[PDB]
Amino acid sequence: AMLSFEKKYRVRGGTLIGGDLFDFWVGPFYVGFFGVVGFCFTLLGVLLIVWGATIGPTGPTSDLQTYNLWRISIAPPDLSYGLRMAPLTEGGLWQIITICAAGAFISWALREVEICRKLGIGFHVPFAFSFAIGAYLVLVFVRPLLMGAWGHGFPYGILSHLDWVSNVGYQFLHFHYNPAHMLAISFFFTNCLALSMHGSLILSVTNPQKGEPVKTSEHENTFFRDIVGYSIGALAIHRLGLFLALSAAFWSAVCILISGPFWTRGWPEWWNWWLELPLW
Amino acid sequence: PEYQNIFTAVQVRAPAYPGVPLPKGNLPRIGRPIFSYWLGKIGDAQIGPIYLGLTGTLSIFFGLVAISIIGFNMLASVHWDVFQFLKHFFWLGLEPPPPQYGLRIPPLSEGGWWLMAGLFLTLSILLWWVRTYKRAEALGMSQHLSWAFAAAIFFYLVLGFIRPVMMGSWAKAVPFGIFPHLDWTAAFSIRYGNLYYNPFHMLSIAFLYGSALLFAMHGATILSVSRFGGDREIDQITHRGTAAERAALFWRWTMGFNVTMESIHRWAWWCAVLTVITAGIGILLSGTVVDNWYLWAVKHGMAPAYPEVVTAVNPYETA
Amino acid sequence: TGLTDDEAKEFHAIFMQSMYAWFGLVVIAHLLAWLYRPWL
Amino acid sequence: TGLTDDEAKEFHAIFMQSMYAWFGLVVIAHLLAWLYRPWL
Amino acid sequence: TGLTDDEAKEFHAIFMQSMYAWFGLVVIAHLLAWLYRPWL
Amino acid sequence: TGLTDDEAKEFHAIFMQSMYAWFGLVVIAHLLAWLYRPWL
Amino acid sequence: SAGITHYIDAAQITIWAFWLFFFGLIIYLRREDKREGYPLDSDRTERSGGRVKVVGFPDLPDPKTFVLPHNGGTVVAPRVEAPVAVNATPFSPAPGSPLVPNGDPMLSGFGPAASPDRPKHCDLTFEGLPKIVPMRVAKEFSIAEGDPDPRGMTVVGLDGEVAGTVSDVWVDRSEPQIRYLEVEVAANKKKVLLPIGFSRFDKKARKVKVDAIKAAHFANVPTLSNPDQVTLYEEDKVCAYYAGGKLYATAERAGPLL
Amino acid sequence: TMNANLYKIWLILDPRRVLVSIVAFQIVLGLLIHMIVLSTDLNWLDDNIPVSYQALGKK
Amino acid sequence: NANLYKIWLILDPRRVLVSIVAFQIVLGLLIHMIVLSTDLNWLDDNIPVSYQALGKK
Amino acid sequence: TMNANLYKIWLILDPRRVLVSIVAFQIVLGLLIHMIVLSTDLNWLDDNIPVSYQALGKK
Amino acid sequence: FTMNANLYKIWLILDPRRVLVSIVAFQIVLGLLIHMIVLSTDLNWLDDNIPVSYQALGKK
Amino acid sequence: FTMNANLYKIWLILDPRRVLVSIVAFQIVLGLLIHMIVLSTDLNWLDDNIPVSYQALGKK
Amino acid sequence: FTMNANLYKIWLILDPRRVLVSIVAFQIVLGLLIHMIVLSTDLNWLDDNIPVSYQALGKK
Ligand code: BCL
Ligand code: BCL
Ligand code: BCL
Ligand code: BCL
Ligand code: BCL
Ligand code: BCL
Ligand SMILES: CC[C@H]1c2cc3[nH]c4c(c3C)C(=O)[C@H](C(=O)OC)c4c3nc(cc4[nH]c(cc(n2)[C@@H]1C)c(C(C)=O)c4C)[C@@H](C)[C@@H]3CCC(=O)OC/C=C(\C)CCC[C@H](C)CCC[C@H](C)CCCC(C)C
Ligand SMILES: CC[C@H]1c2cc3[nH]c4c(c3C)C(=O)[C@H](C(=O)OC)c4c3nc(cc4[nH]c(cc(n2)[C@@H]1C)c(C(C)=O)c4C)[C@@H](C)[C@@H]3CCC(=O)OC/C=C(\C)CCC[C@H](C)CCC[C@H](C)CCCC(C)C
Ligand SMILES: CC(C)=CCC/C(C)=C/CC/C(C)=C/CC/C(C)=C/CC/C(C)=C/CC/C(C)=C/CC/C(C)=C/CC/C(C)=C/CC1=C(C)C(=O)c2ccccc2C1=O
Ligand SMILES: COC(C)(C)C/C=C/C(C)=C/C=C/C(C)=C/C=C/C(C)=C/C=C\C=C(C)\C=C\C=C(C)\C=C\C=C(C)\C=C\CC(C)(C)OC
Ligand SMILES: [Ca+2]
Ligand SMILES: [Ca+2]
Ligand SMILES: [Ca+2]
Ligand SMILES: [Ca+2]
Ligand SMILES: [Ca+2]
Ligand SMILES: [Fe+3]
Repeated sequence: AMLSFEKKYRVRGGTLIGGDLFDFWVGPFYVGFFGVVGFCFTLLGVLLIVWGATIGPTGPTSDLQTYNLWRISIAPPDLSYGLRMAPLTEGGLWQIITICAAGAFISWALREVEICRKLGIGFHVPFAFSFAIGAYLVLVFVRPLLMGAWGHGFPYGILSHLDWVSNVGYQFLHFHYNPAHMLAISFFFTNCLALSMHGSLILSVTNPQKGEPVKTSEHENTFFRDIVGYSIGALAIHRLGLFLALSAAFWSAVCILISGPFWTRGWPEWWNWWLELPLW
Repeated sequence: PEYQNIFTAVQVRAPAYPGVPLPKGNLPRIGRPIFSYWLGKIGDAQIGPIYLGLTGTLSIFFGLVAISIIGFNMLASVHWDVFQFLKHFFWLGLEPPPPQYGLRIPPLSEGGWWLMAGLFLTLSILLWWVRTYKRAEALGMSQHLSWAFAAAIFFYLVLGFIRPVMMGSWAKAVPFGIFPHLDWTAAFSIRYGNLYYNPFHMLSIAFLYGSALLFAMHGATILSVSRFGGDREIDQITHRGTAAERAALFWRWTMGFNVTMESIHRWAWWCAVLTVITAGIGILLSGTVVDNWYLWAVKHGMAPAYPEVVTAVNPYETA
Repeated sequence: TGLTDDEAKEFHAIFMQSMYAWFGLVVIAHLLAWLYRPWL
Repeated sequence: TGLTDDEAKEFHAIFMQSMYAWFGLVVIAHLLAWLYRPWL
Repeated sequence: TGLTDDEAKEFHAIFMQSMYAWFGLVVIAHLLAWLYRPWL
Repeated sequence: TGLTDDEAKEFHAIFMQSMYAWFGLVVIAHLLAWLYRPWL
Repeated sequence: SAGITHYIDAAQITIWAFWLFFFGLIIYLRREDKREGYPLDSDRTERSGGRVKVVGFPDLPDPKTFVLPHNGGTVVAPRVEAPVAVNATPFSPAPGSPLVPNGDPMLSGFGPAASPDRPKHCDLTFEGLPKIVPMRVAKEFSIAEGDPDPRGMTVVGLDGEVAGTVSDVWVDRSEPQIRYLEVEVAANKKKVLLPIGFSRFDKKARKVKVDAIKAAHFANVPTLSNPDQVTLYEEDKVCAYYAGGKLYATAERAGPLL
Repeated sequence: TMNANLYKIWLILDPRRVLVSIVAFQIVLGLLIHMIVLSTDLNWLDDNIPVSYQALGKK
Repeated sequence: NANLYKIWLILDPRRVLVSIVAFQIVLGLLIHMIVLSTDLNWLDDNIPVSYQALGKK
Repeated sequence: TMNANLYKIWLILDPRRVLVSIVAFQIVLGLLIHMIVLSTDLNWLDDNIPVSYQALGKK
Repeated sequence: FTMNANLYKIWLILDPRRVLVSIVAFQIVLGLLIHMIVLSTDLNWLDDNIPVSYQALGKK
Repeated sequence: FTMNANLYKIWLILDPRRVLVSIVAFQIVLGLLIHMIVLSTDLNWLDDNIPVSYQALGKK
Repeated sequence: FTMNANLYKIWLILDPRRVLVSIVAFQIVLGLLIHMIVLSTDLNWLDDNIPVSYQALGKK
């Protein structure tokens, strides 16, 4: 099927590393050379993981082994097997899944590109997505490497993956003082503010007061030019945004790549270089 | 190799546009608007002018007061010795009243200034929401900021008036300093189970994510199709075009379904509001409700279960 | 502004008074209370 | 600015009456206060 | 700026008498407190 | 720039003078200061 | 939570609450999502998902009435739309197969360079005059004190070789931002609006390279009806062209690399 | 004494802004008064009167 | 008091007005507090009698 | 002394800036006094006398 | 001002408004800055020595 | 002034205004920094020794 | 300045303003930075030792 006006954009080709073969759609999705692969991993994961759900802790029999998202979780191998394929049962499986998921985001990521091409548009989207992609590597790869352990990454638990942070986080006591985590946090906030403004304003100009005209920038560019005094501008908002977020991510990315392989003391301490300044 | 709308390459300028004039009641705007090439190499280089009504001043005033308290008391700490004030800055602060005067007006010393200053960052904050809805519709504008602002301002009160005062504790209310405040969240997680187990937080997260997600997409998307006036959404909302044509289409042949140059801006305003919403939720439950969310969780069949390579002993029992 | 000299004062009085309804309502509230629980 | 000496002057007295009105309304507030519980 | 010499000197004068208005009202202020609660 | 040699001196002279008024004003401040609590 | 029923208390009620009104509001959006572009067109495939409903689970919302600005018709949504043409032939009859841009794609007006027919009325400013205008009427403007003035910069095809130059850089009364540059082409000796969004500045050599369309294509660039102002209709019109270049200007581009 | 001169003010100050805003100013303060008296000064409800509302109720 | 009138020829009266009104609203809300907090908490602490202390008990 | 040549001051300095800047300074400064002083020993509110009317009346 | 007499020139390059106002602030701050840095450790007449009796002796 | 002789050409490449207002701060800051830093540890003449113990002898 | 003979050409590729004022900041920081490092560690000539404590002996 197609959108009211989609029927007129589905050109031929535009693919990246080949794909002029499966260069077609299905439902509302373009396949290509990446919609294809990503799929593979998807089931050889979304389901490969099912095996895990099946297996569980001890075994598929252990009263420990359950089928409640809230609990189900695939655990990485022991730090034992450092940078080596662990026994699926003991770790590998986890690795396997993770193996896939990597590509599934590398495909869909690229697939995005082929699209970005077809629809002869800008590529800000994927490029952005990549960061988000990366932050997933430098948080289950770039780090665990400089820790010589694959099993040294994190789990795949609906909420189980929560603790994994709880710990590695306290491993430095007041993780909160991590310089990055502070900023990286700040962003994931600022973003959730500007956003709660743009997406608001707009939905307040195009659908303004009763019996009123679809307001124009000649308002917007003043809306805040009144409350706060200044207005970043309209084009801008759609900049500051990506900015914030595409940074917040990359930040946090740092945030946990350095926590450990680049710093072992409790963060609170790091903050000492400050104090000790030959001045105060 | 196409000019990816990063920083407005070449700029241009025209006189100070003091916005659309306002009705009978909206006092004169004020300020002699300025320009900054730099600031402007990102957005509307013009600066100001800004409005200032009653709540406008009334609120701003109630603002630079708490600051002049939470600011003062703080400096006092490091015995008016700025040098260290500068040093122990990120550490300093102003704590609330001691568990005794749970709700009673704390003495001029013991956590007093904080309750004082607090209420003045309780009104001015609430008063500034007025400096919105007011200056908002007096622009012929509907209300969606004013709305959200609440959702957020809601959570703020879930960290005070509504809960701290709800448990009789001029302590259960966050401190007043970057680090110490940075500690309150820490302290909290503990005192009561471990937040990672109170859904309404593990929830309010996904949102603080989505926003960190979406307004991060649509920010790009727009840009991607900003050549095709995507940035001009305004009209695209009304008279569509190739912008919302190329855009949404993307997501159509990507994640399948998709929406409109309008809709998106909706989810936007939503995820956002649906954030501080879920925030103040848990924070409200956590306290006068469940006391340990970890127990809650598992007691509901939530909290997971792993093997056991390590366990300890219990003095209170064997001893 | 936005007004003249006549219709203007028409309001001055019109409301001025009303308000006293309050000050008075308030004073009945502040006196009736004082009689009840002595505060100091 | 945006006014002349005429319209201005008038404003000066009219509000001045109400201004001292404060100095008076609040002076009675204190004087009766100092009476109640002497401070310093 | 925005004015000439004439309007300038006139302002300065009245503007002064208003400043000595303070110093005097504040110095007399200090003194009254100085008598009551001696600092130093 | 924006000014010429002629008023260059005039602004120069008016400002220079006052500056020394404070230098004498404060030097004196540090004088009564030393008188009260001697330092170093 | 996955098994069925276990614990029982208060707060756990509420978690159900929000996590209910969510699944409600979720639909609200769904509908609000559908306004324009709906309903769908062909049957090349069916609705992928859990419950394959006729056309979207959330019954299409009702018409919305957009009260345009002064001297402006009124728009609504949804709002049935008149089918368009498809200047292309399906490479394959298979549902979901691509459509080749018959004849010269560069202007065949398809996908990579297709576009809708926005209103043929120059979008105006606050009071009346039209927003996007050339620096002609935009005489009350001035280049950003510092930024090297683009007026006089020779455009240069993505092939490198020159392709006309520039003229007036269409500013805006709404936001002092350049949105277009007049490009007095070389062969046509005409005027082709340059979409800054597609114009890459090279303040080093007075040039302005546009890796979008070959130098020649500046001739096939949709011509402006009037030079003193451009209407929404064409606002999309000029753009969409260069756009195609992204997947046309060279046999290379369009076809895969590996 | 000062009542007569002031009426000329209405022309200079809009009634609606001053009237409806005060409507709130009056409502906001009175809410935050019971808020202060109720919070610290005295709790006329659980204060004096046989607090044994549950001591003689829960029994 | 004589020459004080001329001020209205340069500064917008409405401004100083709304400026003053906001200044006396916070201050008062401040003072009553800055004092009720320390000097004499006339509200709760000394009078009239403890209907709660000598009563509730 | 100073006044005669000081009228020329307003010839470069706007009356508004001085009128606006000074009010802001006198009050914030005034506030940072009783304030920094109040918290100082010569406190007057709850520090000493008059006779502990609170300590006496209360109990 | 044996040498600072030929300075007259400066004013054109140094804008009067920029130099006048801006310096009256640096003073308005440092004023407080000093009194604070000194009031902090050196000696504190406010809580350093008598009269400080009324506070303790005069209190209760 | 081994080099200070031909050094005059300096005004030509360096903006008079930019260099003039810059040292204005660097010196304004460097100096407040130095008195801040020295006064912090080396000799804190403020709360350090004599003449008399305004605090010690006066407070008690 | 032997290089000079062959070194003059450098300035055609390196803008005078870009390298002149640029190094001026470099010299200014490194320097401030060094005293900061040395001083803080090696020997803190300031509060570190001799001639001897003055505030310590005069205080007590
Ligand atoms: C121990 C508890 C500590 C703590 C420990 C940690 C630890 C440990 C870590 C963080 C990390 C982060 N923390 Mg912390 N943190 C604490 C308290 C906080 C608070 C708070 C208010 O209290 C905040 C706001 C934050 C904020 C943050 C972020 C800055 C940061 C990154 C998150 C992220 O988005 O990665 C972005 C991630 C991704 C884009 C990857 C996932 C997306 C992938 C590519 C796609 C998935 C597709 C899917 C499989 C397919 C199916 C389809 C489905 C529909 C989805 N922390 C406490 C004090 N925090 C993490 C970090 O810094 O990461 C860099 C981290 O590792
Ligand atoms: C501290 C020891 C005493 C005490 C001593 C004092 C002293 C001393 C004073 C007060 C004053 C006030 N006290 Mg008391 N007070 C005590 C206990 C209380 C308690 C209590 C619950 O226990 C309360 C609720 C109050 C409440 C009040 C306020 C009614 C009043 C004004 C404050 C103010 O500055 O507003 C800010 C002001 C304004 C918003 C506007 C000013 C009003 C004028 C008259 C209107 C302007 C004219 C305009 C052009 C027309 C439009 C009108 C409106 C703007 C719409 N007091 C204790 C017992 N109180 C002050 C007072 O009563 O002044 C008369 C005062 O001086
Ligand atoms: C503190 C010790 C006493 C006590 C002492 C006092 C004293 C003393 C006073 C009050 C007053 C009030 N008390 Mg009490 N009160 C106590 C216990 C209570 C309890 C309780 C459950 O125990 C309650 C519920 C209340 C509630 C109330 C309010 C009804 C009343 C006004 C408050 C207010 O801000 O109005 C907000 C006000 C306004 C909006 C403005 C005026 C109303 C106008 C006319 C309506 C708007 C008109 C507009 C132009 C038209 C548009 C319509 C809509 C507004 C849009 N008190 C205890 C027992 N209380 C005050 C009072 O009742 O005065 C009469 C008062 O002076
Ligand atoms: C600390 C020991 C003493 C004490 C000693 C002193 C001393 C000593 C002084 C004060 C002074 C003041 N004290 Mg005290 N004070 C005490 C306890 C108190 C308490 C209390 C609750 O216990 C209170 C509320 C106050 C409150 C006050 C203020 C009313 C007053 C001025 C401060 C200021 O910054 O002016 C700053 C001024 C301004 C912002 C305005 C600018 C002035 C010019 C001249 C007017 C503007 C002109 C304009 C263009 C015309 C338009 C007119 C209108 C603005 C519309 N004090 C204790 C008991 N107090 C000061 C004072 O009142 O001096 C007279 C003072 O010198
Ligand atoms: C340290 C122990 C001593 C003490 C020792 C000293 C010493 C030593 C000095 C002071 C000085 C000052 N002290 Mg002390 N001081 C003590 C206790 C106090 C207390 C107190 C409550 O206990 C107070 C309130 C003060 C207050 C003051 C200030 C009056 C004064 C200058 C401040 C300033 O920087 O403005 C700064 C300047 C400006 C804003 C502008 C520059 C001034 C120019 C000349 C004219 C303005 C021109 C303008 C362009 C024209 C337009 C006019 C208007 C701006 C519109 N001291 C204790 C008892 N104090 C200083 C002083 O007063 O010197 C005379 C000083 O040297
Ligand atoms: C560490 C143990 C010693 C010590 C050892 C050293 C040593 C060793 C050295 C210094 C140096 C310096 N030390 Mg030491 N120093 C000590 C204690 C101190 C104390 C102290 C309070 O105790 C202080 C305040 C200082 C301060 C200083 C600076 C004066 C000085 C240079 C800084 C610089 O990098 O220039 C920054 C540079 C620039 C801004 C520009 C580059 C210079 C060019 C050539 C001129 C500019 C040309 C321009 C284009 C023309 C326009 C002219 C104007 C700019 C308009 N030292 C202790 C006792 N110190 C350095 C020094 O003085 O070298 C001479 C040095 O080598
Ligand atoms: C700052 C960057 C923000 C961001 C951006 C972002 N996300 C994006 C994009 C962008 C720009 C897309 O373009 C893409 C998208 O939606 O394209 C249409 C996407 C996307 N962001 C997604 C998720 C996501 N993003 C997140 C965050 C963020 N994304 C950041 C906040 C988060 C979290 C936790 O914060 C999540 C969960 C996806 C919905 C989508 C990418 C979908 C995709 O490529 O899926 C491929 C694979 C499958 C559909 C099948 C899965 C099979 C695998 C083998 C299993 C993997 C298991 C997994 C590792 C374990 C998970 C368990 C946990 C609970 C522990
Ligand atoms: C999901 C909801 C998100 C959100 C939403 C949100 N925030 C909002 C809004 C909304 C909808 C507004 O409408 C409002 C806003 O910006 O309105 C224009 C706002 C706002 N969100 C703000 C902050 C904020 N929001 C945050 C978060 C969030 N807000 C959530 C992520 C956070 C955090 C903790 O991450 C912060 C810090 C403010 C910028 C603004 C509300 C401002 C307000 O109420 O101001 C009252 C007045 C004052 C504080 C007076 C200021 C005094 C002077 C003007 C300044 C002088 C200098 C200063 C004192 C420095 C000290 C110097 C001394 C030497 C003197
Ligand atoms: C027992 C049991 C049931 C077992 C299960 C067994 C099963 C089902 C096995 C199969 C497993 C498999 C293969 C699963 C995969 C199935 C597939 C393909 C699922 C789809 C995957 C996918 C990525 C879905 C989307 C994920 C979601 C919903 C993410 C939410 C993030 C979010 C809020 C996105 C917003 C989406 C929207 C509205 C996009 C539209 C949109 C955006 C974002 C603009 O910016 C924009 C700008 C200008 C104009 C228009 C637009 C516009 O329309
Ligand atoms: C000396 O100071 C000078 C002069 C140098 C000026 C400088 C000032 C500076 C630098 C100030 C800096 C301030 C900073 C850094 C502040 C930081 C604050 C932070 C990080 C705060 C973080 C969280 C704060 C929270 C959550 C606050 C919540 C407050 C609440 C909920 C208050 C509620 C008040 C209520 C409900 C009051 C009700 C009235 C009563 C009490 C009467 O009801 C009974
Ligand atoms: Ca604390
Ligand atoms: Ca009392
Ligand atoms: Ca006293
Ligand atoms: Ca003393
Ligand atoms: Ca000394
Ligand atoms: Fe948008």
